[PDB]
Amino acid sequence: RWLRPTPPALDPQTEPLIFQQLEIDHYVGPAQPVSVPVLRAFGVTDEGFSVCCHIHGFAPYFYTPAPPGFGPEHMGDLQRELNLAISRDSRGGRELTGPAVLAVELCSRESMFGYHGHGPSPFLRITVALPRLVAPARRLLEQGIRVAGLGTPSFAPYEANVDFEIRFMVDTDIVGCNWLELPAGKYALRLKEKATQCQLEADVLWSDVVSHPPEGPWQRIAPLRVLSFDIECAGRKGIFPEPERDPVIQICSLGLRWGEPEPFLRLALTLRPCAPILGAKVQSYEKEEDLLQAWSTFIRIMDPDVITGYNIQNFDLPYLISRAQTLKVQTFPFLGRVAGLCSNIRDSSFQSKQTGRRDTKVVSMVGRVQMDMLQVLLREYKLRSYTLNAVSFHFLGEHSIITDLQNGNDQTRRRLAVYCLKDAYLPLRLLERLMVLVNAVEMARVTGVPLSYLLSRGQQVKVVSQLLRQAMHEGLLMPVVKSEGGEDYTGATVIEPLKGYYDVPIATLDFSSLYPSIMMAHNLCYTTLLRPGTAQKLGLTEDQFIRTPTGDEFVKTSVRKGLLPQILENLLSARKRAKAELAKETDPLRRQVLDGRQLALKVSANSVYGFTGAQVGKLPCLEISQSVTGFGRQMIEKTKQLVESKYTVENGYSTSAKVVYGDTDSVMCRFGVSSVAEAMALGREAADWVSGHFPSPIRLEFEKVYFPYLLISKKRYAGLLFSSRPDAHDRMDCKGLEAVRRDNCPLVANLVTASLRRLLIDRDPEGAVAHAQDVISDLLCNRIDISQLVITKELTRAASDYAGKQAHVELAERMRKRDPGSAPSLGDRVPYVIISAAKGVAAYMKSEDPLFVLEHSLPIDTQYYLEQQLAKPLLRIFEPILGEGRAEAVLLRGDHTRCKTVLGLLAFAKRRNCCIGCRTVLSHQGAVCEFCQPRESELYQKEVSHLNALEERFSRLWTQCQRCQGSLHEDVICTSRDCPIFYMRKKVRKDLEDQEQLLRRFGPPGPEAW
Amino acid sequence: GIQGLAKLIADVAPSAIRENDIKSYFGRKVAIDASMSIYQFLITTSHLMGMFYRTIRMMENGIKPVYVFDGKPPQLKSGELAKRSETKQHNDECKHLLSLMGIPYLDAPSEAEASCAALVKAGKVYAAATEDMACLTFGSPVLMRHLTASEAKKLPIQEFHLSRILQELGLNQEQFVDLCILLGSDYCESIRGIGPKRAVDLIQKHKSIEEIVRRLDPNKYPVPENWLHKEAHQLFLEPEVLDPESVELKWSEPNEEELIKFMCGEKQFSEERIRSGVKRLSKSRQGSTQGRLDDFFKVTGSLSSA
Amino acid sequence: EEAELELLRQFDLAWQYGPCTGITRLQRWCRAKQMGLEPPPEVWQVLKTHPGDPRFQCSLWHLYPL
DNA sequence: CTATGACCATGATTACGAATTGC
DNA sequence: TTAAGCAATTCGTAATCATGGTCATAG
Ligand SMILES: Cc1cn([C@H]2C[C@H](O)[C@@H](COP(=O)(O)OP(=O)(O)OP(=O)(O)O)O2)c(=O)[nH]c1=O
Ligand code: SF4
Ligand SMILES: [Zn+2]
Repeated sequence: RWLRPTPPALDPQTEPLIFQQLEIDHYVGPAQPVSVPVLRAFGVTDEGFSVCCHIHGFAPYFYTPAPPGFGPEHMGDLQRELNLAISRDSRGGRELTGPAVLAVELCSRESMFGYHGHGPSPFLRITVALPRLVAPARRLLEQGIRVAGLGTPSFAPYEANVDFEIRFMVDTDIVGCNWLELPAGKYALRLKEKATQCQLEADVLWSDVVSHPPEGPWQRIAPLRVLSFDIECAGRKGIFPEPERDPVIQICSLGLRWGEPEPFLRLALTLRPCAPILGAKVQSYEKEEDLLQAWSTFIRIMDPDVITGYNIQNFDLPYLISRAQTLKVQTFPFLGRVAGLCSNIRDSSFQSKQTGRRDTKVVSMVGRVQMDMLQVLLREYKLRSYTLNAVSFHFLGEHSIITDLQNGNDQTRRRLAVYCLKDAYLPLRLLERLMVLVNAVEMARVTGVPLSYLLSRGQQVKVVSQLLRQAMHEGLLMPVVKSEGGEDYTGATVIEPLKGYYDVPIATLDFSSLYPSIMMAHNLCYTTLLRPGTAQKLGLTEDQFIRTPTGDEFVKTSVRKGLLPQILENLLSARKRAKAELAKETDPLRRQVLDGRQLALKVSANSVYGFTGAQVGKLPCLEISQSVTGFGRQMIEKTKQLVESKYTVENGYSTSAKVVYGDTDSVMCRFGVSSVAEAMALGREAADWVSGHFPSPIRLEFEKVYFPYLLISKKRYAGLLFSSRPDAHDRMDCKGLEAVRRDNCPLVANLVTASLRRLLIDRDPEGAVAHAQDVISDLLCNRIDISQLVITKELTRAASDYAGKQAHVELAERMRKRDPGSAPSLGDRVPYVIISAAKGVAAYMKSEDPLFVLEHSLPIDTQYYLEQQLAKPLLRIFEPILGEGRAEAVLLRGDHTRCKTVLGLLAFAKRRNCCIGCRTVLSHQGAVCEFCQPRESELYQKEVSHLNALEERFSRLWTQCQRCQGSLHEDVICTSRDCPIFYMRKKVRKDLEDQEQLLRRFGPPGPEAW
Repeated sequence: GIQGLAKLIADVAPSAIRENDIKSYFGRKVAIDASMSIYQFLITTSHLMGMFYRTIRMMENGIKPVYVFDGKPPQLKSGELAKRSETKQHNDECKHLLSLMGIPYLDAPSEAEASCAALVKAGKVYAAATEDMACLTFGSPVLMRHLTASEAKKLPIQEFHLSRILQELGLNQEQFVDLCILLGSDYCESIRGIGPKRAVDLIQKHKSIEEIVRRLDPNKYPVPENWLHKEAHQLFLEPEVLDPESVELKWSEPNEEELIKFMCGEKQFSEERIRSGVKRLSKSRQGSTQGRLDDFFKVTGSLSSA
Repeated sequence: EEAELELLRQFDLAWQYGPCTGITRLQRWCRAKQMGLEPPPEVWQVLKTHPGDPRFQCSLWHLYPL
């Protein structure tokens, strides 16, 4: 629809180009100037034109040591290494490499690993023509033949085999989303006859570019173009949609320029004639071929930078591609920027111990960038459900019906289009509100990796990139060590608690950035690790090296500076600047998203240390990891000895303090005073006192005062939070307990939060007992919503769940009769509830889908929920304040309340009536019993105040759907399984149905036909 | 050894392979390949540490070991490959830790593995313990794998019965030899043509490569350069091995001092352990037990349900 | 039949007769006739040549827990 | 028609894997 | 060709081991 502005008057012999790049690309090419791999770079100007840039003359290489013989110091054998062996038996050694310009170069460099000296050594630099020839050469120089005139006897290892685009960016100092400049007279626009579809197309040599480091005025962001879209399909009853039978009926698109607070384009393309919508364009077609063609032409002409959505990768784009393949439309799958290239669906998997394992499809688009917001949420955030409704409530606050809204009239289709446009608008709001893209651009500028790697890869490519960028400045080469496999080492210490309930303030002192500052201030690195022999026979121990608790020796900083101290120092300053910016916000959600930014930079700095100990990886050095955790243990026991030893009764102070807890970075010391001001004063004195026994940047700091405190086990405690004194209290802290885990029911987590509220804030155990009694009583009397009963568990890799029978695996692998095409896959979460049956050996035989127990009305196992979900967390919490008469107190508060329980063949009812007063079954329909007839005015009085309260609950719920829907004049259709509103509006109809019929036992209060 | 062999069997005659527990081997005398063994431990006191512990574990379970060394190597493929271009120190350091533990040892005339088989097929020992399926090729009836694995790696030992392999593949030893060659012998280049499973079939209706070649002949399945498909087929048959009867192995009693005075001392290593070790070795002095019915009744055959 | 089942499905979604997914089909037909909006005399003449069948005398979504 | 222990049936203890959170 | 680490607590299922109620038959 709307086009980009027109590039007026660029003349290359006088004017430069200044543009900001988004994507890079590799390309094997003809039309050479009179190398074959030429590079592509796509970007945008400071105004809004689209620029493609072709870069020429770059070829991959690596290094290898020159062996000590008469060969690789003699030029005849250098060019003979270039020369091929013409023998017949060298077909395995000069064919797959063959005649390639590997070349011969002599340079003086060093290896990374260890500390041998300040002296370098000769290495050979071996270029290669193509990037897809470094793999057979590696298969032909190490295990292949290297008998060539006795120049290089096998073997010499390969060093610095890295990726092509990463080697380009390490070479020329270009980072992700960078400002690039072509100077005047260096670039030719009309040398390249147009093979792509951008406006400006330059054709430059790889030594002409100028990279501007992002800082000062070069810290801006260009006006990018962002698209979001959503589709609709018309299915059958029960049957989930399939790309060979179910047509695509509506596509809806939103588009904006980045930096402007509203969109500028709003389009909706439908398949029958429709009705107009104010604010958007509407076009209609009588066939699906025109609809797919129209969308492909719009996406070529608008030419967006970024494409977003929600689950567009695994649902939307391959559905469109398969549907275009079935209907024989040849011109659809050309969505990219290159004019002669069609797109294809390709599977990929990712797995780690940090995010688990996920299997995704990818679809190829060259030039353009994809950001599915579902994958960003699934990677960064740990939530309970990952539906669009659930995250839109958590962050903002909100198939067979559609097939008859489309086979109807045109106002129904207009309603369908407004629904689809709201769906297509929600991920834009989430992208701009959560500060996604600004943090992605800052991550790519601090680490130096492209913008597509932050959605596909892990935390290794970034630390490899930063280490290579720091390695070119002193002249070192990296080695290739690979081992399967070493052993584990010893991790962190935890101090033994003094368990219980405390009501005198405890002050928390901890170290900030512990492991990066250990690695900084004792000069630990790959490049300064001293081997056990190379100290000998030199004897200089003092101020030349140090010794660690695991046992290594490491050189002092008066000889070398390591590489990991400098990378860590850069990351630490970036996080410090993020916190300094975060210290001046007032909005809460903005404060937590800047907390998210600084959390991400601290995770990056700690993953630098975790790179060293990963024995399945790219470069492990477990000696360093052992030295780190040994220093950690030594320093925390130093802290505990010092804190408990100095402030004592004989040293003039009030009370000898005693440490109650410590977990590898923090110390919770109990001081003795019950005044929060005096505890805060002595705690600040203690933190600042103890910090002066270390190198720098090692510092201990005061952080909080808990008052009161509740310590249950290791990694399980709770307390109340004081930041200042006249800032009285902030909130609770629930470390580890049953309120922050997601393996349980909402009922149990709510009861634990409410019990700690009534028990820590108001200090009333009697209201707490009465609360827990009411929860158990309302459980047994069958008046608890089934939202509070849903359990969710993650469906991981299928073989560990083959090894032992679980409940959620049994529910998932059991398909439905309605739909063998929508079922949980690997990596998602399965929700279930437990119904009552008589198979007590197996709780995996009583699990059912919440919607299935909704539509089929199966009962609930209240004894399962009473003794297996609720009871034992309560016995954790309520015991330490009292004795074991407290277990008997809650099991007796159960006992007064356990005696109140509410209740094929089911069709053959008799429906025996019963007396309302004393429950005696009898013949006839009158409500009262003959012995209990006098007390009938009181028994009518009783239960009409129950009908009165059910009437008041019907009306508050069924008009809330009208305000959440938007309209007051049309029907509600919302079966949202993540809304408490749904199925709480279903049971009050039946309560009212039952309670209205019980009062017609009594006669009518008058006539009605008068 | 032979390439992709284990998988081939596993995939076409699993009845010849069993996953037994190290304990079930109590009372068995086994022939080991010291060379490979010594190597396994390395991949420098390891060449003996493992040569220590492991042999103790092999003893503790009733298994009576006999380490074997190689002599003058023969014409192995990659072996004499660098010759196309033109030590025993930590080795014998083991031939010592053994007799000092009362454990036999034999100097094979060439390839131990062949010698091991030589024994096994003479009743002089139960099975041969290596990691290379070669032994099977050499005619050995029983081959045990993993018997030298770390106490940690809870891997069970893998047994192989030649007479069961030959059974399924319906082919004599020799016929089996050719298969190993076309499967990937470490003596001569295989034939780029045939695949693992493919190589079997051919041999099945062509009791020799000599007949397999003359058949398939296009430039679509060419036969190797200097193919010694013959020389090899011979080695696997009549190798160079010390006569079985030539000697009688006798497990002696370990000499605590003389040895511990040549270990924890001369090679420095935690005394407390190598002491309790020599102690344990001295305890487990035996293995043979419970006889089989085979030992007294000839096997009639097999009754197969209708 | 199979043409009479689309006429009723077309009467059920025309907005000028009312917002009807809680009641029967003939009750909505008589409600519009009282107010006399314009009920057509064909959605009546198939609700008379049938007995109490639940796929003629019921709204489209008379399943569906809404 | 009546003692005795052998036999079936039901409940208490231990072991280990899976899931998830704290540093 | 691809993947940052370790410590600790909780719960469910199958298997191991203890103990009583019938019963079956020798006295
Ligand atoms: C959270 C976390 C901690 N650690 C280690 C490194 C840390 O130095 C040590 C302390 O944990 P943390 O206190 O969580 O982190 P931190 O001390 O480094 O930073 P800050 O005080 O500002 O919050 O625990 C990891 O190795 N990986 C991790 O993911
Ligand atoms: S049931 Fe009602 S309140 Fe709940 S989400 Fe649906 S429309 Fe909104
Ligand atoms: Zn009564």
